[PDB]
Amino acid sequence: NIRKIKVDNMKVSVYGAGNQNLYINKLNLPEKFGGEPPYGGSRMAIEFAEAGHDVVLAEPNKNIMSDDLWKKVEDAGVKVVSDDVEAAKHGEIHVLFTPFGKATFRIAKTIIEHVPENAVICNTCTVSPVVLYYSLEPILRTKRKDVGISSMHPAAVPGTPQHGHYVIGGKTTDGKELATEEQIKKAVELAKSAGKEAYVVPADVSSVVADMGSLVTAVALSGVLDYYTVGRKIINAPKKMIEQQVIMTLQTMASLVETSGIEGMVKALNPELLIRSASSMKLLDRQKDLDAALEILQNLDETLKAEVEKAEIKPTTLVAAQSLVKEIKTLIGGAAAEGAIKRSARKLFEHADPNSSSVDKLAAALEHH
Amino acid sequence: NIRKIKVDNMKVSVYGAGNQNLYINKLNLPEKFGGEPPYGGSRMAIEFAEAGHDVVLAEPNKNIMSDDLWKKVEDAGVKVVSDDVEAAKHGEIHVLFTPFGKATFRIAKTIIEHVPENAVICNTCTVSPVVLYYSLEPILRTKRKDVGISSMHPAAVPGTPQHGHYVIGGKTTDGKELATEEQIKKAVELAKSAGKEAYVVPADVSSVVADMGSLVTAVALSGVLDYYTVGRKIINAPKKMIEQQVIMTLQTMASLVETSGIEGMVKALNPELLIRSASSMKLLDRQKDLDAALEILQNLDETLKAEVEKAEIKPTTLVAAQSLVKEIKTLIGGAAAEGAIKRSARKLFEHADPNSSSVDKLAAALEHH
Ligand SMILES: [Cl-]
Ligand SMILES: [Cl-]
Ligand SMILES: [Mg+2]
Ligand SMILES: [Mg+2]
Ligand code: NA
Ligand code: NA
Repeated sequence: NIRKIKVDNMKVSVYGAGNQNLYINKLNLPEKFGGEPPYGGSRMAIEFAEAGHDVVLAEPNKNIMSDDLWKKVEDAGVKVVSDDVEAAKHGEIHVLFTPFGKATFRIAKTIIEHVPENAVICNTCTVSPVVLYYSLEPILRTKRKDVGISSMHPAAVPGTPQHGHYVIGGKTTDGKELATEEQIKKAVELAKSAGKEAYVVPADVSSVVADMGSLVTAVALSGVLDYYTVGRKIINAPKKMIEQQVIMTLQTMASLVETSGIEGMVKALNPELLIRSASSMKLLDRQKDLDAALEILQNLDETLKAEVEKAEIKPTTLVAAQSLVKEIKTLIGGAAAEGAIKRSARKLFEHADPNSSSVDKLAAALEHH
Repeated sequence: NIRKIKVDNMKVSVYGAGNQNLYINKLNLPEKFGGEPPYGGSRMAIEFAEAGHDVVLAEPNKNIMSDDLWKKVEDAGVKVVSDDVEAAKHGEIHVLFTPFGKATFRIAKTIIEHVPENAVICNTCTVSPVVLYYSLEPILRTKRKDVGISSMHPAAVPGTPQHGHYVIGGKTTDGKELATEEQIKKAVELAKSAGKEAYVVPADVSSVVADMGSLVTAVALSGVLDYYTVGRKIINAPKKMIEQQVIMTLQTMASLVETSGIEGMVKALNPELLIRSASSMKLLDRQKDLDAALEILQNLDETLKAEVEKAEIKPTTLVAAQSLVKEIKTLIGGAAAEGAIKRSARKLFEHADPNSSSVDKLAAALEHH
């Protein structure tokens, strides 16, 4: 353990101290969840320095944290810098605890130019590893073939008792390696050296189980498993029938949200009807997920009916996504198909809109002359 | 009400008496849910005859119900026949309480040839209205432009107290009319005349809220609404961010099931990790859906780990379906795009495999000579 850490002790660079006002004031984590500030990136840095690593924390904004919190960071042995280039030249592992949007991609492009050989660039919850890879792909493929992309996603707020793990993005479900095994193993080593359980998951799936949306994934998964058990044990429906129903429902809901938002999706799937319909699926003594859902739909039903009749169901073409991917790959086949897929994959995983806001364009024009 | 029924009293044809052994013995509905046999199609026929309509029930298999149950049907005033053609020539509304697979499409093709002018053909849970329309489309477009497609989906087992409603398929989310307003209004009239609440929903969505999969839809919907409320009230995340997370999660889960089944999907989305990750989303005093899900995942976790390591994550290309539909419509655009979409829509909604089983081909070859 300690003897092993000495052999594998490495240089680590964390980018982004974490928005402490968000953690302490808006979320009130010390009272709601536990622990003590700082939280986030600066906390990950403290934990890695506490584990014996040479940690550099790159934060350009000194006012994001009070001076007392900064001392906690400095007292841990973390070297704070304001220049990303200084931190890029340092680590062999770079954790992006950076803001949603342009900032994460801008910093990733700045560091890939100065990272040491075989370094790995790790995302957190503000970006998907797939989208991070797509943005650095031209450099990764030609200039830096040695650089790897993975995750060091806390899937929790570092500094809270809930943070006892890390999600590390591995080979994708489409069989694509964004990083070498050695680089992924080094990410696992870093995680475990800070007393955190290391979870290596397909990179494309990491966001789905690590981000705030994991709430929807957990709930929906329990519904799928409840239905799967009822379907096979009580209904004795064939597995392919149960699978067809699961895909049909989950895919319809995603696509309605995609075109018409949550409100429009609720307008298409009537909660009142769903309560009545799903009630004939109460076939077991304990279906706590179904009972909880029906009461939630029932309680929210009166309030929902108001805004949903204001909502609009925008044109939706409900299709089975993988089946449609397979068809374009045979109808079109090649590079044209690759582009249409990469763009649809990016639309699914992009956390922030890549295009500049109307104000940004107007502000730039105001300062033009 | 009664005076109104006399003006709108109409001829009704129900196809399929309902598998009584399933309802009474395998499901034991009299004791588990309530009511008295018969259930299903023959019950829908009784209720429609009880409402004053001239009902014909077409059932080729007399042994599907005991003689006492048949008397209940005959005593209601329902004319039982064994020839579908005799019932097709009768009603102006045809309800398909037929078996999963080939049988439903075969009967629908037999009746469209003899249905009276302006008749409407209604599906139940064994077929999707979209797939039913696709199978009769060449005849509907050329010979019978007057015929309409809709649903008379009980979204419950007729004969149980839970059956107090009907889902009637209306214009699709893609803005397509499978039936005229008058035909849909007649379906609503038939439903309401039997004391049932009429729910008109987009035809493509009807299965998602009416079928056994409504269990998954209800649960997942409560998870989405829980996350939506937490996201906006506690996290104060923008709506587009909440929407992105909802789509990303629901679409990933559907696609994993599509390529790798439930087991493979559970192998990709680690339940143990999800429990830990989703626990940092317990931001409100009451989140009964999340708490129920975490205990279900926790209880099922030990059992799942056994078969999931046996499971395989088959190649999956995660993309946002609607975004990918929009791209093929501009890259390809025309008829080629229509075909690829109609086929992907059919794969999503088809309840049974359209292709003949290996045994069927082998049996046919055995009786060839
Ligand atoms: Cl230098
Ligand atoms: Cl005749
Ligand atoms: Mg919305
Ligand atoms: Mg399976
Ligand atoms: Na930079
Ligand atoms: Na027939």
